Amino acid sequence: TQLDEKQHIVINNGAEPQSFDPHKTEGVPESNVAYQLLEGLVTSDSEGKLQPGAAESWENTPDFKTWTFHLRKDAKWSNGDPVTAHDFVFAWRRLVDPATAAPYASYLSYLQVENAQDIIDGKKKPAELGVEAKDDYTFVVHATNPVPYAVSLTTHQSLLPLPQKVVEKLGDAWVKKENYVGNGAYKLANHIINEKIEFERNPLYWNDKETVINSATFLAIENPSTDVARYRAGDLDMTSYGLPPEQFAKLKKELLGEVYVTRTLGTYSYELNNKKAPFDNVNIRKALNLSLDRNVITDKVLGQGQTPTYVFTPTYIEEGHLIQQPAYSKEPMAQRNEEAIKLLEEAGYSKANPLKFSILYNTNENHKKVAIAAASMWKANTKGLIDVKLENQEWKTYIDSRRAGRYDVARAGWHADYNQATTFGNYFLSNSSNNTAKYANPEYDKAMAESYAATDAEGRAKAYAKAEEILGKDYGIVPIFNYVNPRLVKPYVKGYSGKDPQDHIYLRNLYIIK
Repeated sequence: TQLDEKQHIVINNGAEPQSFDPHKTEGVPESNVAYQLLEGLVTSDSEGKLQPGAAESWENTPDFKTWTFHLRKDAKWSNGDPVTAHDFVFAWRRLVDPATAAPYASYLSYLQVENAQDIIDGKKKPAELGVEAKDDYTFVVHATNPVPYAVSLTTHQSLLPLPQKVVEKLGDAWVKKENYVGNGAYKLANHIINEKIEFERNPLYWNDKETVINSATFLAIENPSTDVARYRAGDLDMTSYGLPPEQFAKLKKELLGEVYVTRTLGTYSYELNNKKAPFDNVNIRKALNLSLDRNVITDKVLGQGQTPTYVFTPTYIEEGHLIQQPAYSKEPMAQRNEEAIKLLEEAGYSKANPLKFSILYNTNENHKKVAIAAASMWKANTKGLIDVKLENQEWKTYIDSRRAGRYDVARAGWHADYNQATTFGNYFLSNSSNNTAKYANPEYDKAMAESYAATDAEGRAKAYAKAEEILGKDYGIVPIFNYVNPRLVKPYVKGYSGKDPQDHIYLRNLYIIK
């Protein structure tokens, strides 16, 4: 109706990102940046519905095994280089190349691309990956099993293209702000570590004509109450997706029309280090699960719409409907707690010699609050048999610690990469690059492997239900809740729906009104 003349926006991105290289990262802060600077084959509107990206058209064979993408013949990188199918081949090869050490190396195995797993395992060379430039503007993906959800998988940050000629010339130094070249709607204007990232329009973006926001700042505010205070002072326009539980009822009523709450495809858990004593003991992992009351966390600590869960996959995801919550979750807490105490005593713990460990979490007052509640319930519910310390680390360090296995128990959130159960299922494959729990059950792997041959939704859904049952019986992690994403958004910011199940923010989807 009435567009503002300025079109500037300030968004809390919540943390300093590990990297602006989409092959070196696996987190939300990092994808939020990468999604402004780069664009894959296909992208999303404000509600997460798929629309053309670098590919203007695409099709599949009826067996869902061959996917052909038609790239834009005149599209250019921000430096004027042509965007071609060779950039996609280059990037996707780099993702699976063991030498890249990519956290999301396994993603192309999830897409069942021919030879992706063998390349990840070092059995074949990256050039053997089953993707090709049939010509400069025709990118073809060959899958070994049917992947009817292939198009949605292509929207992930790990499958963004890279400027081959730049990256080959400059190596990993391509990522420096002076050198960064991309094909998204924006480019880096400035980066001050722990303070701000500044974006400006990429005028060579194929769809720059439809981009409205001229400039934006991403802040790196870790604590939700700091986020909210800055918002109230008018110094930022959209919070990150955490709000203080103590302010929440007040904010809803006082700032009516500004509090969004997106129901998202996400699970909050404590991940147990399955290879580090004593979490290699299933009996101890079971005790931890029995004695944690999820309702305390969702109803009393947070209370924002988060729902209790005892499984990893959100059961409301596409093809997740057959997954069952485990039986113990229907037992009284008193029965659960007695079982837990017996398991811990059987494992040699006492009030005098309690089970001692640290909860690792990324600095964030909401995570601290949940960790305090967890440590408090574990101690009290086991009559002193568990004694928990808290360890906060900066986001980057926290991610590094989880990946290096330098942890006992770690706060962990997984948000869907695509709206289908396997984005969760695939995480716990023994060979998954995403599996920082070091969970490994050949029967789990077989259940998921059998899913990928299935030709029907019911057949897939049944296999996923079996996988969750195996992971559940192994007590591999401690699932706690399914996310909502509470955010404050100024009334002058439009294009944020509150209905995107992955709650992406593309600057090119926003606009400021007067």
